[PDB]
Amino acid sequence: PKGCLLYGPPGTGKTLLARAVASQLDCNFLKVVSSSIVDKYIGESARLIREMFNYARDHQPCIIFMDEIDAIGGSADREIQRTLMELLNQMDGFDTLHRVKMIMATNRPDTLDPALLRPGRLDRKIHIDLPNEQARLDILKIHAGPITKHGEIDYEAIVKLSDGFNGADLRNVCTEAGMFAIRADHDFVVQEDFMKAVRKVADSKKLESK
Amino acid sequence: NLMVCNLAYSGKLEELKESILADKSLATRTDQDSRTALHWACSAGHTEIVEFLLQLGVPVNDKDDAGWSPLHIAASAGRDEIVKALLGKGAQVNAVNQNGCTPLHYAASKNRHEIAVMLLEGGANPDAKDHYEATAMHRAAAKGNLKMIHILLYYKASTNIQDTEGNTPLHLACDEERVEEAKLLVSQGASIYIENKEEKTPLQVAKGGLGLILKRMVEG
Amino acid sequence: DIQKQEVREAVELPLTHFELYKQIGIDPPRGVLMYGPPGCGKTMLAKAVAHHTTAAFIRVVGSEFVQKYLGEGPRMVRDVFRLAKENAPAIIFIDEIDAIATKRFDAQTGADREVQRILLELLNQMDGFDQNVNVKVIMATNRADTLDPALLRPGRLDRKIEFPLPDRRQKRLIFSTITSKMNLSEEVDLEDYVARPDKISGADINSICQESGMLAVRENRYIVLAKDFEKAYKTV
Repeated sequence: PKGCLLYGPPGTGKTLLARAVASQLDCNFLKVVSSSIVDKYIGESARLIREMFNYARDHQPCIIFMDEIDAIGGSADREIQRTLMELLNQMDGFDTLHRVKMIMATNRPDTLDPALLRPGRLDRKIHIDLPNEQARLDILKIHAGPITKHGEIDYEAIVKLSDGFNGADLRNVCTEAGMFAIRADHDFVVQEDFMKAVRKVADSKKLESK
Repeated sequence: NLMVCNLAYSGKLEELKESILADKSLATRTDQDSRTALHWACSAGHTEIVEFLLQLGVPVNDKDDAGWSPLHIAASAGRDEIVKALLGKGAQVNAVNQNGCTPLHYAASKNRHEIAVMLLEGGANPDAKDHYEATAMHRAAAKGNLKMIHILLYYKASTNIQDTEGNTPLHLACDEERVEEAKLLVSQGASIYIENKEEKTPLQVAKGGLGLILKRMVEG
Repeated sequence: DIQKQEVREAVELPLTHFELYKQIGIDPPRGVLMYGPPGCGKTMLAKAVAHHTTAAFIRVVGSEFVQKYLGEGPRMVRDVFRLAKENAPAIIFIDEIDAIATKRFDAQTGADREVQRILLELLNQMDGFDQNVNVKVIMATNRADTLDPALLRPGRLDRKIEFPLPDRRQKRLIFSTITSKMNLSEEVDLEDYVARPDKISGADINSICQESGMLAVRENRYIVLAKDFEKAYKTV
């Protein structure tokens, strides 16, 4: 697969996974701006996309991130569609693509150019959805690692009482409860602050989850 | 990009006629270029298709996003029967496109004699001007079509139209070094004393002493 | 058209390939100078000469012998001139003499003076090789200020062809030769797109047509139109 699609319609969570592996090694770095198309000056950004992605072709290993690609999923949109034609004629272009890689991220899978949603170019797609009682438990068990806890351990009320979220909101809320545990400056961390603080702060993230 | 582009471009007769007789939406389908099956059918040179469309009474005043009517475009194609059907319906012979060029400039550009006789016969302006202030004798006399100039002489076409720079058809004939055409236009009333914004008479615009024999054609 | 007409009359008439010139001497000249203030020009002309005359063409850049060995010049006039007079009459495209025709005095960057002393070497060689040789060396430029009176001596550059700014002839016929191969539309019109370049100056009209092909290969439109011609005019 030479392309992936990451749409977390509830909240987010793709940026900490792409940030997990990419922050781990990523083997390289290359970033494409979501607003790299407005082009106040003359509309000659095509040669600079050929230059940038030509440098990506110059590097044998390469991973390219395109975060928030729903902004260009709509002469305002004319040059946007010109950069989209650069995407078409540079992914399906003429180059040895046996080693390059790229990852495209978005927010909502509704305005993602169903003409671009044609398979072949976007080979991979992973929908991050409501709690399946497995992924939230796994991500909770791996986020509970670096944080310290007491002997009393509970997870059913944390997976059950936190809905509509992912590992990103669970990371910010669990680490928020940990910051309440450092606001209690004790030598242990009982999960009472996790139940009440993850409950209330998670409800605040449900209020401001827009 | 739509279906009527490949059916009206790649040569579909019975599939397009069945597409019209089956659903009028395909017959009245417009694309992002603001074009119908008449524009693409005239682009591919479809005779019977535009005879069926004009037979049913397709609106000929349909223009694109710039203002290009099928008479300007199909008259810019230089097709005989297409212009015979368009003028048979009686389209706007003096409509303005994006640049203002009337279909007379397009009938004179392609050296189409019958299209010029049939456009100028239906009431087209023999001396209409575009946004560039130039008429069909600037370009028809500049390209080198002597018979087009003669059939413009049949319709009493003027020879001293001022261009946006100030040039005349004699300036666009001396700049192109059309000897017989400049001698004809001068022998018809082309003033060799008109000056453009360059402050140069047609005697100085021509090369090789051609303004001296044009002046000889003026005094004699 | 007129430029290729004067070059053609000045090249194919002396190169009629008859042995009778050797008896009474080489009367007609062999060097032709050109002009053109578009994008360095002098390329599609030799391309049309390559289409018409299906022969050899020594395609070299104007800055090809600037190697620090300084021997590439004598090796190219020796080997190339000997394969021209020995193998077949060719057209040696020694273009862009403006960068190597500037005066230089200081010995620090005096490499241009050394290669103009090589230009003196072959300048005397071509005088010693005025008889019994089937050679045709063309040499053009695009500047009339950095020239020297040594090159302008009669018998070396006997033609001085000028180039107009609009030059509507090569524009109309270059539109005909670019529309004779590539696709076209019925809406495509050349009236204001060859009249406007007479009012406003520009270059590389063929490359502007290729830019219109770039704006037409977008696959959003099936046939190129005039909006990419005028848009290509205002952009480039």
